[PDB]
Amino acid sequence: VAMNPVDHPHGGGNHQHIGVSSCVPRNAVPGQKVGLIAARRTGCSGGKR
Amino acid sequence: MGRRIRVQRKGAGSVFRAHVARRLGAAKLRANDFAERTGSVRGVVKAILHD
Amino acid sequence: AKLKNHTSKNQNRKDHRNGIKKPKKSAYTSHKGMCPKYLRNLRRSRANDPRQSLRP
Amino acid sequence: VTYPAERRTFCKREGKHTVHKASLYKKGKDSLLAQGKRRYDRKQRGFGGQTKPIFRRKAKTTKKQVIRLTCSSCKCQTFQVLKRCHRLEISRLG
RNA sequence: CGCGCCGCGGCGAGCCCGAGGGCCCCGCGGCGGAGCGAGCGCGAGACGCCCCGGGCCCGCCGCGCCCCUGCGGGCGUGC
RNA sequence: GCCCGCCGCGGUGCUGACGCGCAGAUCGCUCGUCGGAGCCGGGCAUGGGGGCGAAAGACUCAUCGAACCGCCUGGUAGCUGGUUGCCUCCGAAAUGUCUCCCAGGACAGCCGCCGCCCGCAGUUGCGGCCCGUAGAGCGCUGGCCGGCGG
RNA sequence: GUGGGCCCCUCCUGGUAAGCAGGACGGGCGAGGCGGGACGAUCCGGACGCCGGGCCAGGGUGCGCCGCCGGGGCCGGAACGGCGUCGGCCG
RNA sequence: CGCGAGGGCCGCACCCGGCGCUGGCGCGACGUGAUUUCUGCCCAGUGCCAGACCGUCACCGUGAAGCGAUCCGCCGAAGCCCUGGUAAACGGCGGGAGUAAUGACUCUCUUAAGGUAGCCAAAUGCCUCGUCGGGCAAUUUCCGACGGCAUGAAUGGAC
RNA sequence: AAGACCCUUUUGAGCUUGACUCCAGCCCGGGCCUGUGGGGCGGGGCCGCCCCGCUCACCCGGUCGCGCGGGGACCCGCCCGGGCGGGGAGUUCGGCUGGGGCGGCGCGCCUGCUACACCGGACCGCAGGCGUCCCACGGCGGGCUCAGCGAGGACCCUCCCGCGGAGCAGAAGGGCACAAGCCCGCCCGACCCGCGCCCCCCGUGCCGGCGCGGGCCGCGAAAGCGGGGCCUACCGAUCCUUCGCCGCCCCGGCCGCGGGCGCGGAGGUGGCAGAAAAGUUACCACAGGGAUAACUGGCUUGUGGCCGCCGAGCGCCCGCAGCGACGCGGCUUUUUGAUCCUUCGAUGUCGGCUCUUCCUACCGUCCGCGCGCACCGGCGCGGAAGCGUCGGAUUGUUCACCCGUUCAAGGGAUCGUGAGCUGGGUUUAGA
RNA sequence: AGCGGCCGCCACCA
Ligand SMILES: [K+]
Ligand SMILES: [K+]
Ligand SMILES: [K+]
Ligand SMILES: [K+]
Ligand SMILES: [K+]
Ligand SMILES: [K+]
Ligand SMILES: [K+]
Ligand SMILES: [K+]
Ligand SMILES: [K+]
Ligand SMILES: [K+]
Ligand SMILES: [K+]
Ligand SMILES: [K+]
Ligand SMILES: [K+]
Ligand SMILES: [K+]
Ligand SMILES: [K+]
Ligand SMILES: [K+]
Ligand SMILES: [K+]
Ligand SMILES: [K+]
Ligand SMILES: [K+]
Ligand SMILES: [K+]
Ligand SMILES: [K+]
Ligand SMILES: [K+]
Ligand SMILES: [K+]
Ligand SMILES: [K+]
Ligand SMILES: [K+]
Ligand SMILES: [K+]
Ligand SMILES: [K+]
Ligand SMILES: [K+]
Ligand SMILES: [K+]
Ligand SMILES: [K+]
Ligand SMILES: [K+]
Ligand SMILES: [K+]
Ligand SMILES: [K+]
Ligand SMILES: [K+]
Ligand SMILES: [K+]
Ligand SMILES: [K+]
Ligand SMILES: [K+]
Ligand SMILES: [K+]
Ligand SMILES: [K+]
Ligand SMILES: [K+]
Ligand SMILES: [K+]
Ligand SMILES: [K+]
Ligand SMILES: [K+]
Ligand SMILES: [K+]
Ligand SMILES: [K+]
Ligand SMILES: [K+]
Ligand SMILES: [K+]
Ligand SMILES: [K+]
Ligand SMILES: [K+]
Ligand SMILES: [K+]
Ligand SMILES: [K+]
Ligand SMILES: [K+]
Ligand SMILES: [K+]
Ligand SMILES: [K+]
Ligand SMILES: [K+]
Ligand SMILES: [K+]
Ligand SMILES: [K+]
Ligand SMILES: [K+]
Ligand SMILES: [K+]
Ligand SMILES: [K+]
Ligand SMILES: [K+]
Ligand SMILES: [K+]
Ligand SMILES: [K+]
Ligand SMILES: [K+]
Ligand SMILES: [K+]
Ligand SMILES: [K+]
Ligand SMILES: [K+]
Ligand SMILES: [K+]
Ligand SMILES: [K+]
Ligand SMILES: [K+]
Ligand SMILES: [K+]
Ligand SMILES: [K+]
Ligand SMILES: [K+]
Ligand SMILES: [K+]
Ligand SMILES: [Mg+2]
Ligand SMILES: [Mg+2]
Ligand SMILES: [Mg+2]
Ligand SMILES: [Mg+2]
Ligand SMILES: [Mg+2]
Ligand SMILES: [Mg+2]
Ligand SMILES: [Mg+2]
Ligand SMILES: [Mg+2]
Ligand SMILES: [Mg+2]
Ligand SMILES: [Mg+2]
Ligand SMILES: [Mg+2]
Ligand SMILES: [Mg+2]
Ligand SMILES: [Mg+2]
Ligand SMILES: [Mg+2]
Ligand SMILES: [Mg+2]
Ligand SMILES: [Mg+2]
Ligand SMILES: [Mg+2]
Ligand SMILES: [Mg+2]
Ligand SMILES: [Mg+2]
Ligand SMILES: [Mg+2]
Ligand SMILES: [Mg+2]
Ligand SMILES: [Mg+2]
Ligand SMILES: [Mg+2]
Ligand SMILES: [Mg+2]
Ligand SMILES: [Mg+2]
Ligand SMILES: [Mg+2]
Ligand SMILES: [Mg+2]
Ligand SMILES: [Mg+2]
Repeated sequence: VAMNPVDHPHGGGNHQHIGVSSCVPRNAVPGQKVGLIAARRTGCSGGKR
Repeated sequence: MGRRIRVQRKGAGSVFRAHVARRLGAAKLRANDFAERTGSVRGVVKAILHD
Repeated sequence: AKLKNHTSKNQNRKDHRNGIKKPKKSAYTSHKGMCPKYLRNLRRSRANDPRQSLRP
Repeated sequence: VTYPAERRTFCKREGKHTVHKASLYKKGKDSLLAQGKRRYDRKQRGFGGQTKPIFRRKAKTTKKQVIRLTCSSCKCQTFQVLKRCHRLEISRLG
């Protein structure tokens, strides 16, 4: 997010922000597969095992 | 519509290759052979070193 | 951005400059649009008139 | 909107007025061996995408329905085009 | 280089230094001569200094009537 | 990856000098840092829609929101500039219709030239038909002050 | 070739209006020399080969600056004020 | 957040390569940004994921017809559809009327949920030089308070 | 320095994405590569699936081939098929317009008015309408007369007069009475084949209408009338597709399928004489444009500002000391608009500081008059531009607001003044 | 326009 849009798909904007969801699918192509790749779930919650 | 991103540039190598100078070598078990495969073989620890 | 839309300022003079023409002398007698039954009868009468006919 | 089930009008095959039965005309399905379709398929082979225009900017909310009139005595077909309208039905009396 | 129109030269129901072969000699096409019809195909005389119009003839589309070799021939009517 | 401070490395303010310069980025005073993610030299590696980037679209030999060199290439322009002697005879348009048309065109008009052929008029008078404007008016469609008599 | 026009006189439309914008018959500048309107593309006359003489349109005739005398009177801009001066109408 | 090597992410025209002389205290992809004290509600939308084969959805294959070209049926992988999970994924987090000068109370329309703890005319407040206190002879600046055109919780909140 | 702002050009480029049209890559299925055996399930009367041994193809390890393994007919590779796919590629992103944009749609048609009595005549002029609706709401014949007013009749009926004051689908204008309206009867001219004219107009097309020659019909005793619904609006090329008549061709022949062709309708282009099409640029552009905005100047003066006329009232009385409502007439260019004449191969664009000169619509001082002028102090008018109109707190501020003093008018000069300065504001590139 | 039951999924030269 600190870059320009030419350098990265998170780049640009008048505020630093990603813009879309950062969960990307498993079959995304090289150049697209940034952020969280094929996440079953996200966030920080307790109670796993 | 862009340039190649940082993760795309690391695969070619160049400045992204491992710094292997002054490494002691690859760490491995002893190769299985006749004598170990049928009995036991003896070694002595000569040094303990930082890699 | 905007230009003029319309005038007829010089047009009557342009219309007059070569004179006002008249249509040809034979358009007053064109058969076009007359009754075909009348035109048929005309052709028959002249065709059978020995003083008017042009049959060989 | 309402059209008679049956009508008496001219027939060419016999050359006189007879009784005809009404029905609705509908465009049949496209053949694969018509010459323009053959030309289109051959032009669309290969790389390069769409080779002909695709019409988008659509205005009319109505087509002109046409009535098939089938002659009773001899089975000669005739067609009548109607003015544009939104609903149409033929009467049911044979 | 191609297309249209105009002028002039030669010859004229004809015209023509293709290429080629022996500033001279010989030299095919082609275009013009008949059109119309999608096509099967059929196929022009009757008049006129010139021009314009009228009339009639040929083809395409239609329709009376007669016949021989026949969905073929003849003769007519109409836009 | 402590503090003052020299060389070094950097480059804050004077919005100082200079700004036809000493100089296609320099000079003076002031200023940041100075044992560390510190500074310097040589060799080597990464090549153009590619590299490299503690990220400014920065840097890649005074060239970078895509280097430089030769060719394709005398690239296309309804757009701006220019377009070289004399006399004589004629002489416009800036309008209608259509156009991804509105700084451009095609057809028509207006003009030139070349012709060819054998009554007429941008006028008055006389005769016949047509028009609904100025004025006038409140019958028609609408609007509007009041006074009598039942 | 042209398909950006503009102005005047009369007649209009929108606008508080405009040297504003949009239309109409006729004329002009454009593409019209010369004189006059001090000065101006379009107003008033007159529209053009090179000269000599004459007549004169429009405007004018104290000096600059070509050209005059005689006669009869008087002595940018609104509503609204004036016993300034000269002339009238009604009582 | 992904991955136990027959793997994962990346290079690369092809052959062949980097991480890797590596092995989960590792490697790779992302966001926030020392400490202290905290980090509320929403899975309706978009995104991601796994569990079942309902509908749809290729070629191949196969049946019936046909002189044949071919026409019509059947069959049915992944995907979508369906069933669930997930916000330190992207993001979102309220109106009218009364009621002891206010409004603890109430009735009502309504959302996926209706902004919690905090903070503020703030480098975020239009109105606006907001109102009150401090300071000055005098202050559109400044500080302290009060409460939102359009404050607010790893878009990290407060200190 | 051929404006970098702004606009136009059928001139670009960087970036984005739910623009349009695609490509690598990856996922998935069958087939070939590809052996040698054993089994289960189902269907149709041989076919389709599924499973699991072995090793010999093919593939992976260890070893200096020093006394060894693991997978396996599956994987890979190749052919064809389907899905994901701004990671990447190419291209597009209407027009008119008192600048552009937001808005609107005189962009294809219709009525009345503008429009100045033949025809024609402009505007993002005025008041409006159209993309439909009806086998009857149509054709013909016959009969009838509508809206109503007045007068009558137990708690709809009758007469009389009745120029249309009703009705005729929907805007407006026009038209119509033994009808063009209403009711009844029968019908389908809301048909077929072939021509011409009118409107618009370049005398091209398209919508719409009108006049004919020949078939076949409807109603009517008959003369007649009829190609919809009284008239003026209600709609669509080439190429392609589809359907219907009668035929012709498939070029070495013949036959059957199939294909093509001549005529006519339908599927549609409303941006309506008819491309297949989304954004952003504060990183930037190119050719041009004063044909066109942002700043001076010019015309105008609504708005701002200033000055007159009248005289309902106020002023204890008393219209005019001082005031002055309802109205009416002017001036100025120090406000802001309106417009687009000059300037886009460039006229440095806010304020302050510094310095000079000008105006008078005069605030203090000077000379006169007036008062609801006793004095003091105020107020009103005429002449008058010589001198004076200041120091500070907050704000870039012009402005404003307060404190203080000898108590403190208003303006102009390219909104005076950047090769005089300054650079706080506005006004590129970072955040 | 195509299958299935207002809905899904699929398709597109005047
Ligand atoms: K972003
Ligand atoms: K891009
Ligand atoms: K790229
Ligand atoms: K790239
Ligand atoms: K890329
Ligand atoms: K790169
Ligand atoms: K065809
Ligand atoms: K293609
Ligand atoms: K010759
Ligand atoms: K023919
Ligand atoms: K130093
Ligand atoms: K600096
Ligand atoms: K100095
Ligand atoms: K220096
Ligand atoms: K130190
Ligand atoms: K590299
Ligand atoms: K390199
Ligand atoms: K490049
Ligand atoms: K290059
Ligand atoms: K070169
Ligand atoms: K080359
Ligand atoms: K080039
Ligand atoms: K061009
Ligand atoms: K150009
Ligand atoms: K030039
Ligand atoms: K058009
Ligand atoms: K265009
Ligand atoms: K034009
Ligand atoms: K143009
Ligand atoms: K031309
Ligand atoms: K009246
Ligand atoms: K106005
Ligand atoms: K002239
Ligand atoms: K002239
Ligand atoms: K007088
Ligand atoms: K996050
Ligand atoms: K971190
Ligand atoms: K603590
Ligand atoms: K914290
Ligand atoms: K949700
Ligand atoms: K859910
Ligand atoms: K969800
Ligand atoms: K709160
Ligand atoms: K504060
Ligand atoms: K928020
Ligand atoms: K220029
Ligand atoms: K420019
Ligand atoms: K420019
Ligand atoms: K502009
Ligand atoms: K520009
Ligand atoms: K251009
Ligand atoms: K362009
Ligand atoms: K660019
Ligand atoms: K672009
Ligand atoms: K660029
Ligand atoms: K893509
Ligand atoms: K583009
Ligand atoms: K014409
Ligand atoms: K019409
Ligand atoms: K007829
Ligand atoms: K067509
Ligand atoms: K075409
Ligand atoms: K057809
Ligand atoms: K230029
Ligand atoms: K221009
Ligand atoms: K110009
Ligand atoms: K001009
Ligand atoms: K004025
Ligand atoms: K201008
Ligand atoms: K101007
Ligand atoms: K300029
Ligand atoms: K200047
Ligand atoms: K100049
Ligand atoms: K004075
Ligand atoms: Mg940045
Ligand atoms: Mg991108
Ligand atoms: Mg003429
Ligand atoms: Mg029949
Ligand atoms: Mg230190
Ligand atoms: Mg230090
Ligand atoms: Mg050239
Ligand atoms: Mg060039
Ligand atoms: Mg002449
Ligand atoms: Mg013009
Ligand atoms: Mg078009
Ligand atoms: Mg003008
Ligand atoms: Mg003069
Ligand atoms: Mg003299
Ligand atoms: Mg951060
Ligand atoms: Mg925030
Ligand atoms: Mg330039
Ligand atoms: Mg254009
Ligand atoms: Mg471009
Ligand atoms: Mg435009
Ligand atoms: Mg009619
Ligand atoms: Mg900036
Ligand atoms: Mg101008
Ligand atoms: Mg005024
Ligand atoms: Mg202009
Ligand atoms: Mg200059
Ligand atoms: Mg200057
Ligand atoms: Mg300067």
